[PDB]
Amino acid sequence: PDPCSDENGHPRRCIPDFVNAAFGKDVRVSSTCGRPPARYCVVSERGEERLRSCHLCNASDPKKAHPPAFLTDLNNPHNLTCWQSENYLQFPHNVTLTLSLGKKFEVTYVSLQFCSPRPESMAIYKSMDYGRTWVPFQFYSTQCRKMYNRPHRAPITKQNEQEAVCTDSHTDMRPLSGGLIAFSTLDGRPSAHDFDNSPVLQDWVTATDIRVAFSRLHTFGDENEDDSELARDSYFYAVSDLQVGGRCKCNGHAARCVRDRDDSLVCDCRHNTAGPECDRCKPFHYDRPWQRATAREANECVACNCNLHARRCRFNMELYKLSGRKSGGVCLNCRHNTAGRHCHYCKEGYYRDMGKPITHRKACKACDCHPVGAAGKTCNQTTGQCPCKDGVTGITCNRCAKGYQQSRSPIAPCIK
Amino acid sequence: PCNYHSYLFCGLFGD
Amino acid sequence: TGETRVPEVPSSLHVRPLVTSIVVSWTPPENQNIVVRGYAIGYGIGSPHAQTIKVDYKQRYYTIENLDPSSHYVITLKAFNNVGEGIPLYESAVTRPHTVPDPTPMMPPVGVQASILSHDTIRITWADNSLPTDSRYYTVRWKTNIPANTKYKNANATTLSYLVTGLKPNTLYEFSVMVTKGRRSSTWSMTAHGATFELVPTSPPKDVTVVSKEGKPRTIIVNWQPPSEANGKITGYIIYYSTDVNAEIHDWVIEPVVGNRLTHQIQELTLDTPYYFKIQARNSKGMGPMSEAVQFRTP
Ligand SMILES: O=S(=O)(O)OC[C@H]1O[C@@](COS(=O)(=O)O)(O[C@H]2O[C@H](COS(=O)(=O)O)[C@@H](OS(=O)(=O)O)[C@H](OS(=O)(=O)O)[C@H]2OS(=O)(=O)O)[C@@H](OS(=O)(=O)O)[C@@H]1OS(=O)(=O)O
Ligand SMILES: O=S(=O)(O)OC[C@H]1O[C@@](COS(=O)(=O)O)(O[C@H]2O[C@H](COS(=O)(=O)O)[C@@H](OS(=O)(=O)O)[C@H](OS(=O)(=O)O)[C@H]2OS(=O)(=O)O)[C@@H](OS(=O)(=O)O)[C@@H]1OS(=O)(=O)O
Ligand SMILES: O=S(=O)(O)OC[C@H]1O[C@@](COS(=O)(=O)O)(O[C@H]2O[C@H](COS(=O)(=O)O)[C@@H](OS(=O)(=O)O)[C@H](OS(=O)(=O)O)[C@H]2OS(=O)(=O)O)[C@@H](OS(=O)(=O)O)[C@@H]1OS(=O)(=O)O
Ligand SMILES: O=S(=O)(O)OC[C@H]1O[C@@](COS(=O)(=O)O)(O[C@H]2O[C@H](COS(=O)(=O)O)[C@@H](OS(=O)(=O)O)[C@H](OS(=O)(=O)O)[C@H]2OS(=O)(=O)O)[C@@H](OS(=O)(=O)O)[C@@H]1OS(=O)(=O)O
Ligand SMILES: *[C@@H]1O[C@H](CO)[C@@H](O)[C@H](O)[C@H]1NC(C)=O
Ligand SMILES: *[C@@H]1O[C@H](CO)[C@@H](O)[C@H](O)[C@H]1NC(C)=O
Ligand SMILES: *[C@@H]1O[C@H](CO)[C@@H](O)[C@H](O)[C@H]1NC(C)=O
Ligand SMILES: *[C@@H]1O[C@H](CO)[C@@H](O)[C@H](O)[C@H]1NC(C)=O
Ligand SMILES: [Ca+2]
Repeated sequence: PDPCSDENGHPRRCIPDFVNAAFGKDVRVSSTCGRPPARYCVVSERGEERLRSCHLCNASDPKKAHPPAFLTDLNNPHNLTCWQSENYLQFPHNVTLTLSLGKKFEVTYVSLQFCSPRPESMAIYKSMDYGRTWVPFQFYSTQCRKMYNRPHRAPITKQNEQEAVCTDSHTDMRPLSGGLIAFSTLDGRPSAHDFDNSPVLQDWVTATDIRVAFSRLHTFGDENEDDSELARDSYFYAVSDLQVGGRCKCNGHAARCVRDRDDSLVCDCRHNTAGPECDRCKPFHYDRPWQRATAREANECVACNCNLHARRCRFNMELYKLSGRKSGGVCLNCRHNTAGRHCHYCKEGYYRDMGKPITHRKACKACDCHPVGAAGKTCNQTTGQCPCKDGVTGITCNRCAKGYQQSRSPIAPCIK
Repeated sequence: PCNYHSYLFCGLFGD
Repeated sequence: TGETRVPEVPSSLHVRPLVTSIVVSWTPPENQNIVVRGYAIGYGIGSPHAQTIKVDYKQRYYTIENLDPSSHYVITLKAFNNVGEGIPLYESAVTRPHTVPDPTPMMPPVGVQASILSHDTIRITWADNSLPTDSRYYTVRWKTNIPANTKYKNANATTLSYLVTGLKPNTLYEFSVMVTKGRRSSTWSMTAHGATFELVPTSPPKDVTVVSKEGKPRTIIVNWQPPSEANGKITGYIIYYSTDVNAEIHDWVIEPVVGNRLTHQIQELTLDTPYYFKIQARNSKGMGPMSEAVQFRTP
């Protein structure tokens, strides 16, 4: 049943399903009609003539209101529902929409379906932190230079793909209703084809919050005429559908994002990993340095082996380098009188008991080498023989050999 | 013909 | 049956990307109380908004045709009735690149022979059985194992022979040739090995280290390494040692050794005298150049 497990049961890359992260989520907007209730006018073009139909926006009445909840609700072509900004909030004044996902998402697109005509100037912003600092994502304007201080129709540079680009595309006043602006995060980016191996673009698609700012709106130039009321009431920002598409950032180690004990969206990490985005590795699995999963290689986090003598292991870069990029996990504070990186042998002054396996508690017996008999403390690990001096027959160098008598000298314990 | 007819180890690694 | 509400979100969605098409498969929603008239497939690069295909409720699978080769499409599935369109189900896929069928290769050149002329020049001669007009050109490649992880040097030739220049002396090289007519081209010919002629060394021995031996201070060991430009098989080494540097080679005592050994113990050395050292390499063609003297005093 598990997508992380293969047909035999081997590890494989895990990707969460493609979702519209915006759907059903609360969006904070700067303006909404109805408080106090004001009149708005819908403009419609047919042939060479323009027609205007004026309606009222009442926040209290459900059929007359246009709340920010109408951006994120289900989009129905038969019954469209759009949010509407306050009348005539033209440049310098702007209308912004902040969306908080509350987790790192690998954004593929950011789309907006408009009820009113598309803006003359719009910008998409993202947040790496959970709303502290903002970095631009994409700009849309007639004058990229004068409005957003970016080159107009700039081609995507290989040198900086992590930079927001400005275009005059999708800014046209026509269609006056139903206009769409869909931003493709990996569009035109030269190394987008090799995304799995490109961390530069992997960071570019990452966002925790999305902010869309409407800076300048399209106008006919009739607002400055004798009658300002009728004209200024027919210019506003209205959006029916806001879609932020993309998968949950889990670095290829999770198939789904689940809400935890503190009601926070987190990846359900696999391949022996842990973290909100599976960026780090589960304790006692530091045998290999952390690496993001690819299509060909699963890049699972390798478990430590201490032969059940140590509870904590640490990663050594030098040992990983000396192993030829194979393993670098060294066990910490080896118990039951054992030593070594993988805690596989008995420490100096101890020997292995052959009757019981290495995983057992009593795997290493004490090597009781005589202080005057034996030369050294460290003995034979497989047989349990102390390094005897003057050919001592003792197992722990305790008894003199045949014909040999015990001596007063500490250098020569037995004399023939 | 050209072949040999206990092995001792020697190691060297930097700090 | 039930048109009082908008259809429920579909249960499953599965894509299968091909070279120019995407096989889409789905399953209707779990709830049957709300009637469903059909399915709406929404595809496109980056966003699913590009194009929309509406199908009947009976349909369970659909292959999206006429697509770009290596593009990343986002497919969206909606369940629709008379009241409207339901909650969408999203999935993304990257189409497989357009594979071009490879041409049937040509016959490679035969009779490839390496003829060593000098220490830096080897001429390569090859034949062609295909030749009984054409604009076919031959390509030559060569590589030495030192330095490590180096690549083959390529050179184009229109005639049946090529003169290789800029080679190192006394070093084994591998040679092979290929024929290229156009989109059709033959693989590399049988590897022919050519070893360059030996030459007089052009570089002196590097890393000259002199140190006082612990035990018998009257004896001091000299350590040297072979030079980079050996230009052949080294047969011997000449060590020079004297108290004065300004004096010519004729004044300095000659101490030659064997080539297979890079160490030599010097016995009976004078006390409170500053010793200077110079080492040279021996070859079949000539002798290695002189090296810079090193300072070492005795107590
Ligand atoms: O000039 S009017 O007679 O249209 O005066 C405005 C009031 O008309 C409504 C009700 O329609 S009416 O009975 O024909 O007058 O208009 C609004 O609703 C209709 C649909 O009719 S229905 O009776 O509610 O079922 C919409 O028409 S249509 O788009 O379906 O063709 C109107 O849309 S529009 O003005 O043509 O763009 C719609 O008008 S509005 O967007 O609300 O302004 C009443 O509105 S209602 O309460 O929402 O139904 C108006 O009365 S009100 O007291 O000002 O609210
Ligand atoms: O018309 S505006 O008042 O909006 O100002 C025009 C400014 O655009 C430039 C370049 O802007 S910027 O590089 O982004 O700062 O026009 C010049 O560059 C663009 C882009 O270059 S390129 O050749 O396309 O790669 C050219 O546009 S385009 O042809 O590519 O579409 C301009 O050529 S053209 O007028 O469109 O035919 C090009 O103008 S020019 O041939 O260099 O004269 C700036 O011009 S520039 O400073 O002379 O390079 C203008 O900025 S300025 O401060 O008003 O000078
Ligand atoms: O040029 S090489 O093909 O030999 O590769 C060396 C480049 O690898 C980096 C980073 O690449 S990464 O590992 O993919 O993130 O350095 C690091 O990796 C190598 C492994 O190379 S190997 O051929 O597989 O063995 C380590 O070298 S080694 O100890 O295994 O010989 C590096 O160790 S060290 O810096 O030499 O001490 C290791 O560096 S580090 O632990 O990340 O610091 C690149 O180095 S980097 O730019 O400093 O990160 C190497 O690129 S380079 O252009 O050769 O400088
Ligand atoms: O339609 S067919 O009758 O021709 O059947 C083809 C089915 O085989 C797959 C899956 O094979 S499997 O995952 O090995 O079980 O084809 C793919 O086969 C391997 C994947 O191997 S791997 O071990 O999972 O890595 C890949 O080829 S290769 O690159 O290793 O040479 C291809 O997948 S991928 O491009 O890496 O994603 C793919 O081969 S295809 O190149 O010609 O065959 C299934 O294709 S798939 O849906 O695209 O993954 C086919 O399954 S199906 O049920 O018939 O649809
Ligand atoms: C419509 O607006 C008026 C403004 O005075 C308000 O009193 C009224 O309650 C609103 N309509 C509804 C149904 O709430
Ligand atoms: C239909 O559209 C109107 C627009 O004001 C909205 O009040 C209503 O809730 C919509 N109904 C559904 C089911 O979306
Ligand atoms: C929008 O207006 C606010 C002030 O209301 C300002 O801080 C911001 O810089 C303006 N521009 C954008 C693109 O948000
Ligand atoms: C050989 O000729 C081809 C075609 O002109 C060219 O692509 C290639 O680089 C040439 N190689 C050399 C070393 O001249
Ligand atoms: Ca809506």
